[PDB]
Amino acid sequence: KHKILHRLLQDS
Amino acid sequence: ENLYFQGASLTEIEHLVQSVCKSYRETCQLRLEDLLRQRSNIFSREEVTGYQRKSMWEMWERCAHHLTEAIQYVVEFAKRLSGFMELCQNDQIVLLKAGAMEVVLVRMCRAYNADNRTVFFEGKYGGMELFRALGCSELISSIFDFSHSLSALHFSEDEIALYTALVLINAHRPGLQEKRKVEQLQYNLELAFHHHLCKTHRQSILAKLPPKGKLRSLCSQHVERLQIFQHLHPIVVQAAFPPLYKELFSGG
Ligand SMILES: CCS(=O)(=O)c1ccc(CC(=O)Nc2cc(-c3cc(C#N)ccc3OC)cs2)cc1
Ligand code: NA
Repeated sequence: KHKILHRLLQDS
Repeated sequence: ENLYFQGASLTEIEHLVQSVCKSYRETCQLRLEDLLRQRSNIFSREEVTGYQRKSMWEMWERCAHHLTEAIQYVVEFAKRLSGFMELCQNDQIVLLKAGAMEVVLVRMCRAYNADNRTVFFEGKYGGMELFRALGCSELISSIFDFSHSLSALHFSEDEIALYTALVLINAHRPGLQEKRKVEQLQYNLELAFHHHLCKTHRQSILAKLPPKGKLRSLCSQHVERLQIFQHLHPIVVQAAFPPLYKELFSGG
C-alpha cells in the first residue's frame, strides 16, 4: 500500500 | 540522470562532500550545540519512577511517535541527497524501508552522553532504566551499547552526514531494481566519506566503525520486539501507532 512514504516522497 | 551514477572526478567528489554536509545540516532535527548544552538537564529519581510506572503500551506509543518524528527528518535528508530523487520510486522506498531506522540509530549517538550513559528523551537526559516499562531490556541495552561505541569515535557533524548517507545508499538492499545505479552512487559516496577522512586526518576511524551486520541486528531485534508487543496489544498498534511507523515496521 505504502500510503505515507509515497506521499512524503511526492511532496515538494 | 545524475553525474554520481557514473565515475566522478576529484573536483566532483569534493562537491559531493559539501552537498552531503549541507543536506545533513538542513535536516539534522536537533542542533548538536542544543544537545550538548542540555547534558546537565537530567531526569530526577521521581521522574524516572514516573516513566517506569507507565503502562507498557503507553510507553511503546510514546517511543513509536518519537522514532517516527526522527524518521521524517531522515526522509527529508534522503530527498536532498545527490542522486536519491533520480532513483525510481521502488528503489527510494526499498532504501528508506531498510535504512531509515539505521540512520536514526547512528544520528542518536549525538543525543547520547557517554560520560553518564544517558540519552536525550522528552526534554531531558535519562539512563536506560527510563525505558523499563517497554519490556525489551535486551534491545534497549543493545541500543545504548551501540550509541556508547559510536560516541567513543568522537564523530563530527560532517562525519555523521557522510556516514549516514552511506548507511542509506546501500546497493545490497534486497529488492532494488536499478542495482547498478545504486552501486555507482554508493561508490561515489564512499569516495566522498573517505576523501573527507583523509583530508581531516581521521582515516584511523575506518577500522573502528561498526560491522555492517550490527545495524541489521538492531533493526531485526526492533521488528521482532514490535511483533511480540503487537500480539499483546493489537488494537494499540492499529489505533494509536503512527501510520508511517506501521508502514516501515509492520507492513502497513
Ligand atoms: C535522532 C536525531 S537527533 O537530533 O539526534 C535527536 C532528536 C530527538 C531526540 C529525542 C528522542 O526522540 N529521543 C529518543 C531516544 C530513544 C531511545 C534511545 C536509546 C539510546 N541510546 C535507547 C532506546 C530509546 O528508545 C527506546 C528513543 S526516542 C534525540 C535525538
Ligand atoms: Na555522543
